[PDB]
Amino acid sequence: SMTRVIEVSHWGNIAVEENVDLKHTGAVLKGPFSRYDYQRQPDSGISSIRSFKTILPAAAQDVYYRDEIGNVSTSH
Amino acid sequence: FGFLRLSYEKQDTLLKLLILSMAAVLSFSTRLFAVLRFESVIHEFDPY
Amino acid sequence: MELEAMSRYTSPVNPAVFPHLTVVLLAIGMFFTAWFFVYEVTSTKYTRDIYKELLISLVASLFMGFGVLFLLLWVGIYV
Amino acid sequence: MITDVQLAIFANMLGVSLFLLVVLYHYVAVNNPKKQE
Amino acid sequence: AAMLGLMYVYWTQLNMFQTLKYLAILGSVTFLAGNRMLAQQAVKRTA
Amino acid sequence: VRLDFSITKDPAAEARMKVACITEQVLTLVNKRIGLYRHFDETVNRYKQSRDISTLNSGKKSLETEHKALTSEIALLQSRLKTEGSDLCDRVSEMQKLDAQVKELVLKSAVEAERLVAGKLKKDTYIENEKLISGKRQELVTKIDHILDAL
Ligand SMILES: *[C@@H]1O[C@H](CO)[C@@H](O[C@@H]2O[C@H](CO)[C@@H](O[C@@H]3O[C@H](CO[C@H]4O[C@H](CO[C@H]5O[C@H](CO)[C@@H](O)[C@H](O)[C@@H]5O)[C@@H](O)[C@H](O[C@H]5O[C@H](CO)[C@@H](O)[C@H](O)[C@@H]5O)[C@@H]4O)[C@@H](O)[C@H](O[C@H]4O[C@H](CO)[C@@H](O)[C@H](O)[C@@H]4O[C@H]4O[C@H](CO)[C@@H](O)[C@H](O)[C@@H]4O)[C@@H]3O)[C@H](O)[C@H]2NC(C)=O)[C@H](O)[C@H]1NC(C)=O
Repeated sequence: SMTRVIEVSHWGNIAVEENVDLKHTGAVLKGPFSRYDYQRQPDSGISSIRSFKTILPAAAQDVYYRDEIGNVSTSH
Repeated sequence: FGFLRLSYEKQDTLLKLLILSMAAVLSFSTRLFAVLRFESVIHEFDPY
Repeated sequence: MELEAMSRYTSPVNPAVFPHLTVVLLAIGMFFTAWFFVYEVTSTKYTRDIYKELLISLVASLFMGFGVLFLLLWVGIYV
Repeated sequence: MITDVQLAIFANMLGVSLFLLVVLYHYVAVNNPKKQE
Repeated sequence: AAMLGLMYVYWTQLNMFQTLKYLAILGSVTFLAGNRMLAQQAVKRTA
Repeated sequence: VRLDFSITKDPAAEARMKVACITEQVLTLVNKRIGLYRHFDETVNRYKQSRDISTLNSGKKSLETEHKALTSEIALLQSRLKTEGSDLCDRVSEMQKLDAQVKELVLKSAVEAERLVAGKLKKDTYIENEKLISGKRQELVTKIDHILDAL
């Protein structure tokens, strides 16, 4: 599910916030998840998804990335 | 001589208001260092 | 009545203006507000006039109230 | 938003000024004749 | 007298929030009457 | 601020507040009296430049007409101050006594200017005579200022 909220203000600004719920629908993982193996070997968890890129509007300003429990600093 | 012509009662009250007003501003402002440097989050274990 | 046929709109007050307006309006409001309080505390039953108090209060409220709006926009909390 | 460097300078300036003003208040208070009346 | 009476009504039916809402109005009127009455009594005593 | 829910009044506070209200009123009036001297001094300067006696005469009559009203008002308020038992009532009369000395000194300056324009008084002598009148006038003002603070 995704909820897209668009607010237009007469003071020269429109603010858009999108709430995204994401689920990985690939084959279910079986057995324990080894952090040590995952870091050490490139092949480990090859199906797993690490990151994705979003193409935003050219004029987008003050972009913020956060979660329910606080900010997330990993986005570039 | 502008300050002198004012009554002393005016001078004492004016200084009293200015000193107290500033002190309130400093008390609130000084506590914002964490919120600016880091995200606006609850701190410590007990507050949660 | 389509976007290309019609014109475009922007706020009359440009963004760069906002910092200057907020500072000027608030300072004027503050000066009158201080004057109102000092006059009230110093004044006594026989030394106070309603007409003077109303004029100072009304002027102070007008200047500061507009200044606050510019402050909110400058901060970015658009109404 | 203001950076932490700006906030620190601001805090120091206000505090120094405020303390000096309290010293000035002491000056007028003693200097006051009606206080001794 | 009414304010004291209100205590019993709270005992049977009202809750804390309702009792305060009525009490504030009743107290205000009682206070105004008391202040005017006391000033008159003070003048009589000092005469 | 207007509302007071008081029961028992304090006459001493009420009278003390009343005297202060009168005291500032007296202060304003005396300041106006000093201002009247300032206008009269300006009138003397105008008289010297123009050499027209009529201009000074109108200024003088205005001074003794407005000033006399101020003095009478000051005495009338002083009567109330004396009625309250304020110790200042003698002081305000004392200021008026000094004020009369200033008033005559101002008159002495006016006549000296008239003689200087007429040539009865030499400029070289006039400078010293004006200096003495102004210096004593300033000293009287200095006395008035201290007692005014005493109010
Ligand atoms: C709350 O959360 C929010 C959201 O997370 C926080 O804000 C976010 O903070 C992060 C912190 O890192 C910011 O990250 C910044 O991202 C940009 C974009 O990075 C991508 O593009 C780069 C562009 O590179 C181009 O050119 C090179 C060749 O030169 C090509 O290879 C590229 O393909 C591009 O064409 C690119 O370099 C980046 O690659 C890096 O990362 C990827 C993986 O993501 C690796 O594979 C790469 O090898 C490489 O490591 C990436 O693709 C970066 O440009 C920013 O880098 C600057 O800032 C870094 C510190 O943040 C610093 O380490 C870098 O050296 C660089 O430094 C900049 O500033 C320096 C002065 O201080 C200059 O000296 C220097 O030249 C440069 O200007 C950076 O990583 C997010 O932007 C930011 N997000 C938002 C929305 O604001 C927020 O802080 C949190 N609040 C908290 C915690 O309180």
